[PDB]
Amino acid sequence: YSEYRSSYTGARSAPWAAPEAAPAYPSARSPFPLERPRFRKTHIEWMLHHGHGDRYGKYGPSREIADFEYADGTPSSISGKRFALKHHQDHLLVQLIRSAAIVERFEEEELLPRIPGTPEQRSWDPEIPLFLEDVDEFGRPPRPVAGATYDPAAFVSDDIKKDVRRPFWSRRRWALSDNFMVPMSPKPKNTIKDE
Amino acid sequence: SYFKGELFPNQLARPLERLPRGVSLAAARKGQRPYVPLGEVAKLELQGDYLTEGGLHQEALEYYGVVAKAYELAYPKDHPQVAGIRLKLAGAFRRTGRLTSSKANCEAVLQMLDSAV
Amino acid sequence: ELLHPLPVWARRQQWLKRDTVEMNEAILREPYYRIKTFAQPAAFVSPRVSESAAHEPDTQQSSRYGVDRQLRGPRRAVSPERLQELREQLQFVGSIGPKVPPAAGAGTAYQDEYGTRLRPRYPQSWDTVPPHQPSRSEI
Amino acid sequence: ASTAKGYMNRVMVYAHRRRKARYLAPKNAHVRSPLAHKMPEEYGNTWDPRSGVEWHNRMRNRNHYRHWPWARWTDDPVRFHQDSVCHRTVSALSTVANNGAPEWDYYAEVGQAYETPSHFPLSYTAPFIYQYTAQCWSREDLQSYLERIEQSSGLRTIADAASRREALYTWWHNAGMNVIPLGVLQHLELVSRDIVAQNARKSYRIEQHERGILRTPEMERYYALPHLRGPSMPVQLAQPSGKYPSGKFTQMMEDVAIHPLQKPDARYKHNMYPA
Amino acid sequence: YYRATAELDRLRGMLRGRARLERKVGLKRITFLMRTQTRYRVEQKAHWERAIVRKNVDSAAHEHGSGWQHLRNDLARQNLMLLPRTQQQLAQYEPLAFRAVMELCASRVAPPPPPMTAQVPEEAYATRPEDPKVAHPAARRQLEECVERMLCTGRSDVLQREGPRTTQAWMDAWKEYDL
Amino acid sequence: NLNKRYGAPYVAKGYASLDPRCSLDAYSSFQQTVTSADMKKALLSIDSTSSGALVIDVRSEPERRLRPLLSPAIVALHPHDILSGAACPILPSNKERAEMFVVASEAQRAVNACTALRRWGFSRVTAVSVDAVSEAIA
Amino acid sequence: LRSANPTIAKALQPLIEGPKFAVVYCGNHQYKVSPGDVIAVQRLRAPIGSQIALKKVLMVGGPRFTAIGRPLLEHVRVTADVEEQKRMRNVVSLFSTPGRRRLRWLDAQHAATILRIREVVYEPTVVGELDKYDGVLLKDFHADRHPNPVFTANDGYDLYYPKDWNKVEEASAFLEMM
Amino acid sequence: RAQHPNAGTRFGRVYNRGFVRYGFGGFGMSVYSSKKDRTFKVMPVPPPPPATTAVEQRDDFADNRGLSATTRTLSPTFRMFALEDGGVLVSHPSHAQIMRWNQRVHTEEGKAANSTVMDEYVNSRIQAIIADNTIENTSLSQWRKAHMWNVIKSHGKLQRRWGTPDFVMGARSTLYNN
Amino acid sequence: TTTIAAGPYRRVGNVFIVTCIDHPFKFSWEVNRMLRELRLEFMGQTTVVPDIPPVRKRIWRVRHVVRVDQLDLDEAKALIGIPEHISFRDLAGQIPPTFGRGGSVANPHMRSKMNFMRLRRMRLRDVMHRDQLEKRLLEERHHALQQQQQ
Amino acid sequence: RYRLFHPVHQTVPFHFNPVQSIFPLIYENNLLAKPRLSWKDYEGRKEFDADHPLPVVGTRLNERTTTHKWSHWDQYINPQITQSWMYLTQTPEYVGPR
RNA sequence: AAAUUAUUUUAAUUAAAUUAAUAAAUAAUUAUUAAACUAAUUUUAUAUUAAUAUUAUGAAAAAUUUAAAAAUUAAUUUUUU
Repeated sequence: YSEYRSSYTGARSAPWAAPEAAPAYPSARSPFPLERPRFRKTHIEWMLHHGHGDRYGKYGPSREIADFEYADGTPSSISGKRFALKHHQDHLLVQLIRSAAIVERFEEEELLPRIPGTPEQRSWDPEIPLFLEDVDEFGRPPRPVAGATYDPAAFVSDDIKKDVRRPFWSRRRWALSDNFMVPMSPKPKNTIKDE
Repeated sequence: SYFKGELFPNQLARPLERLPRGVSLAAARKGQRPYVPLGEVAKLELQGDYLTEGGLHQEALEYYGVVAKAYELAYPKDHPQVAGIRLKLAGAFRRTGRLTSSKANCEAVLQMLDSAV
Repeated sequence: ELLHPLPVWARRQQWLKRDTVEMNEAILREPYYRIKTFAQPAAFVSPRVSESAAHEPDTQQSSRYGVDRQLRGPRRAVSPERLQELREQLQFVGSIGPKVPPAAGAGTAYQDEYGTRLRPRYPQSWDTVPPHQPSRSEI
Repeated sequence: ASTAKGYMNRVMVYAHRRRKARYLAPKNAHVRSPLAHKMPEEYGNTWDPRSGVEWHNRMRNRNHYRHWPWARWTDDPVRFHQDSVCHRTVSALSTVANNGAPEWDYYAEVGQAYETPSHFPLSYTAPFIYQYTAQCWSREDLQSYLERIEQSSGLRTIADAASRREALYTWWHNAGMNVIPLGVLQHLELVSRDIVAQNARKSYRIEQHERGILRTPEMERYYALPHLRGPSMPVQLAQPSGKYPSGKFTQMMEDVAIHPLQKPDARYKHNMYPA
Repeated sequence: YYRATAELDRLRGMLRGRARLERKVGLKRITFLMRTQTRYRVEQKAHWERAIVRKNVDSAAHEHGSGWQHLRNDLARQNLMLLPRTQQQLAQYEPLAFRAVMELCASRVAPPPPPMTAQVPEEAYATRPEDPKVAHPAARRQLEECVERMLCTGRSDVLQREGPRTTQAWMDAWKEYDL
Repeated sequence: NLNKRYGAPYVAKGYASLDPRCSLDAYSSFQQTVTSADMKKALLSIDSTSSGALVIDVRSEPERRLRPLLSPAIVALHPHDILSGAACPILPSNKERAEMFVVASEAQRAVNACTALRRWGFSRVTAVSVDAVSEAIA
Repeated sequence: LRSANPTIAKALQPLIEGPKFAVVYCGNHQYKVSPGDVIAVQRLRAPIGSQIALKKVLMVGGPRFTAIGRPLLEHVRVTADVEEQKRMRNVVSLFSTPGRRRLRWLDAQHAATILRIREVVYEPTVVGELDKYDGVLLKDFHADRHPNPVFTANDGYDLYYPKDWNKVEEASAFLEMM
Repeated sequence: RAQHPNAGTRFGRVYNRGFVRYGFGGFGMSVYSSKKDRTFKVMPVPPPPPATTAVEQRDDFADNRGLSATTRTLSPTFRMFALEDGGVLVSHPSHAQIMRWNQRVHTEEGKAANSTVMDEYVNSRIQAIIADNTIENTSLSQWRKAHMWNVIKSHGKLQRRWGTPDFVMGARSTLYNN
Repeated sequence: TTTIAAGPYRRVGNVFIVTCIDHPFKFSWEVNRMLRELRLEFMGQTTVVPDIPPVRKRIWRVRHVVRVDQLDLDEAKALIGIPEHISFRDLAGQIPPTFGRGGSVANPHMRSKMNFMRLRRMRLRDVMHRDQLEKRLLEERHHALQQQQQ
Repeated sequence: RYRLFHPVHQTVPFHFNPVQSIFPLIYENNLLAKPRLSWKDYEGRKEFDADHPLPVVGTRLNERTTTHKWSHWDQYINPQITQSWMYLTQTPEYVGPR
């Protein structure tokens, strides 16, 4: 008979919500945490989301379940490629267990630094705050009573301004607007390092 | 990434060692299908081995019981495989001292092996 | 040669790139560890600060609710003293060294019953695949 | 994809050379470049470029630089790997005396972060002195030596044991000399002349950080703005705008809005008959 | 250099005029027309051939008001896992069953949940006072969850009872071998 | 042609969401005071049968040996385990209702550690008294 | 078939009987399988003339029903019989680049076993009626009533809506279950 | 000439299609630009039905709604049930119950004024499907018109070529190409 | 509950799951070197590296190539069903050290003489077995002979 | 789109390989380690039941072999088989002419 | 200069310097045969060598640098079974 396991232990989480209650649909917005582009899960993020790999027949219930079985029930045999999958599965666990048997060691000898980020990285990114302790970051503390605030927003104006046409429909405003740099005609990409 | 197993002559389908035709067990020893989900018990009978190999013998006894029940339903009398599980089952009692049934369940695999062909 | 312009879809799917890297280096500046308490839940919600656009809340039809089912749930090893109450029960079956057999009730060891080289006759099948060639694990 | 018969026979559609081991370093050999023979972090060292063939022959263990660092670590020309603490002593009871002598500074050349301010008691330089004198005295033994010093002598603080090295020894000679092995003392003197040193280098490092020198934890200079004490945008210091201040109202070029009742300056068109 | 002539020498029988008569022009033709097939076939036939199958299911999803743009993504939503080569067999030879897949995706039915990773049976957190005769609470936990699933698969003779079969005695089928 | 696909909180974003303002307010709390009653209220938070230590001391490990304050089981955190964010897994849930405190050797580190907290979304902490919590032995 | 509602199994039973096609998944390929239908699957290490049940089954449809098994269907039996265990037509890859002097006549015989199915049965278990357009299991099921009654999508508010011949835009879904 | 392996493409140089485009750098080889891609691009989506639900039927990237909004016609007949495995059992009206329905809609389509000489033709082909399943599709016609000839060459061994031993059947079975 | 939680504080590391999203053959010889030290060459390969410091640089240099994911260790002890009490420095203390592709010795020869002797200590394991049968029979044949004269 | 944002935590799904695979008794606390060490160690196909013998469908490693000539060991054991001078093949180190 | 005869294989790569009444010679590369596990880390990852064989002087797209160049030149990562 056919079989559907989906996991080593079976016991699928109930697929149906309730005898009549709301059905609890899954999150269908792609986890790209900016919120502005608002993407959708694209088949492959909806195949990963269901516990395959990025392809149909990788890691999934389409690869664990037997190809067939003798109709009386006597199961298949260990395909020479199957065993090499079980070794590949175990090679991920051991890749995880070892790679935590090292960490569970480092925290034991305090070897994990308290400052997050390697020395070269921390020089590269200015969001990891400097890890000075007994000084202030920007030199002297605000000795002056602050009540001392600069708001970028007052003076720093980033406005996408429409480059206004020189109004030809009115005569005088066409003549003032005549910014005497229309002699941009000297823009030939001329030889900038020779003559 | 997954590397498919290599082919190599150490992977042949060797034949299971059959005692020759014109010979039965006791001739030397006294000289001295229905659908049964065997895919589900093969995984179970294995989980018994890991328990009798680890040292939870009593807990592996209760698994081999189940396998000794599904095996005698699928295979007919006298079958070899039904003689294989009531053999390890007999080796499961002896860890837990129940030698009254261990030897008895193990003396019956002989009377289940000799009567074969 | 670079003649006609990069198609727009490519530039857009390359703005997703720098916003992938801008999401890696957010991971590569996390603290190397997390000071945690035994008594408290494992991760009651306790994620990183990844609540910028939080998703999959539904507790089912959510990818993570095989894991945070157990994290948010009450932690059983609730104290370092409770740990030894739990860590003193596990054995190591195969590790190198000596042991004390009668520590159990009445168990009689296995490796000193079928010898060291012989393995139980595992039923080889598709679903059940036992370790093959056991005489290669002796280094 | 396009996998074709074997590990390293992947995509096989791009025209790169598979089986080429991109991870391995280039054999720069004779070519002259700063990028020669250097692990990528050492690229900034353009004052010792490692080009040339002999650097190819000796980074790799080529012809006769076959064991290249002809004197690597694990040889000492001086003391030949035997600890210089005399065990041949007059009285066997006093053989344990010489244990714990300083073979070099042990404290300054390493540069540990002794966070002990120079006014702590002596009993708080024991965790440092120990890490160089285990195999000589149990840690809890030092706290019997580094307390009898505080009790018996007139010295209490790390700053004292750095300013009274003469007054301390003379105490030890005439009062100690039976329990406290002078190994501790010259160790105690080697840390107290460091904890005092570093606090001078820290207290200075904090006192420039106000004067505006601003160097990072790894001590590289980082330039950063001072804290505000007054108005952010300058008012009596503002540079003139820089574009000819013909206002929007002297030549009403654009951006000017006026009520229609209050239209100005039509002295010949429609202000001659004002309303 | 070996031109596999005796592998082509008898196959010029299906080339055209000049190639069949002469040999050094017959081979040269086929050992090229063969050399381009097995190059067309590896790198080019699929991404053409698998576009007829996509153009089929699309215009067969198109009949039902949906596109391939929407069907290809509304299948993987429902974890449905039908390769396009199959949807093309259903688009043609089983139209109703295909539209069933169509009307399923358009429906607002909750797609199946992702599979739960393995869980920790809570008996691991109790310390069995080791008595020889009583099983560990985590084994008789695993067993019951493996026997209830063996009675789950296929109509069999195994303690054949209506619906759910007999278990609390199936777990203790070792005593039936006991004396 | 960004800011059409992404928002304005793109390119015009000072991704330095760390400390444009909090550091100032850190030096504000530094100014006012902390004293007995300011610990006595915390004493009631120790009097609360629910024992989660209120104040924390960011002081070097040799310092605390000299004046041990660990008596009420208060938390001893290295000032980087705070700065780096390794301490958030032990920090109150009510970011707007909780006010722990921060003891430190010299009051520059305290405010320099409490600003790290207010960078982690915390609202009230008056951020120092090395000597009061000893005069308020509890 | 089985069900929890005694009135479902009365209306749904007459649907399952009849010849059923199943969409098996054998050797990483999918097939549409009828009972007396013959498929050529990639070689399964099985003897010739021995019965075989195919485990992975993504779909089973008959003349009137079709069980769209999400990822896989359980309780369905698609058993088969191995007839031939052979190398199908051999397609030669002639590999040689025009630069080097070297040929490689790689004959890729494709070992493929050729199954003839016998038994395609289906033992489902229906929980309850499910309303397509807002997925919630319904309490009661009535053979005659359509759970999702449907309505003409021509509001009249637009001029450039394509009005097909006025026979198809005015149509009903004939009630079949009774 | 410096003939050294590793100095260029190992043996000569070849221009396979994975090179003529995606050359070193991916921007393509100077000459041999590439063939134009003459595949069959899928067509763009139809418009969804008007809303008239107020359930936010307009929202595209939402969790509830599958992308496709296809509430077409005698979809209410496709009333689906929830299985046990998590599957679905879609009960639809059989291929005969539809063509027999289609006849009814069509026979009352052209009869209002005058059933054309083609309208009489269609109802015949429709009434020919219920009775005989007179199939009209290429996929079977393309198959049957050939499969017969291919199998009759077998029953009557019209080979003319009996040797064909998978070396001579090597070119063939690949000079054909499906 | 408005209180810094009070209790004996355990610290838990992190475990990065790294994948490869850009092809390696476009990048340098150093960037390929980092990917090699993360057990990553082909696109789509995936490994589970720890969050120890010198890994943090390797991953950093190749941030534009990989797609990382971090797991606190408790969020790993549940990704694989693991009892909370069992640490990982006892789980690994059970797997043999000769897992698939045991070592990474300095060149494919030293690899091929690390696998050779591994296939020798198998030969010797049966040969130290076959004489240990003889050395016990020989020490008995001596005692049977010795005690024969008494 | 091809820049997929997902938890790469998804691409190595542990739904089928949890530690109850490699450590089969861990909920039993005895913590036994029964892994599959390498694709190399694969012993081979083995009949789960004797009644369903694995078929003989040969491969390019069986159906394409040659008759066993007698090696210098098979002629050292049983000199009853060196029956003609075509059995006195050269030293094994001499592979053949250039 | 033109050629140099035997398919289905089973470990990778380039280099660019001393000199030349201007290329049979040298490095470096490649090759044939062979080698030994020196702190540095994860429980990561590593083609390093010896011995011989060797009729070679010029590196796409970039990044720049000489030059009326009007490309050559330096450059250095590519370089498809």
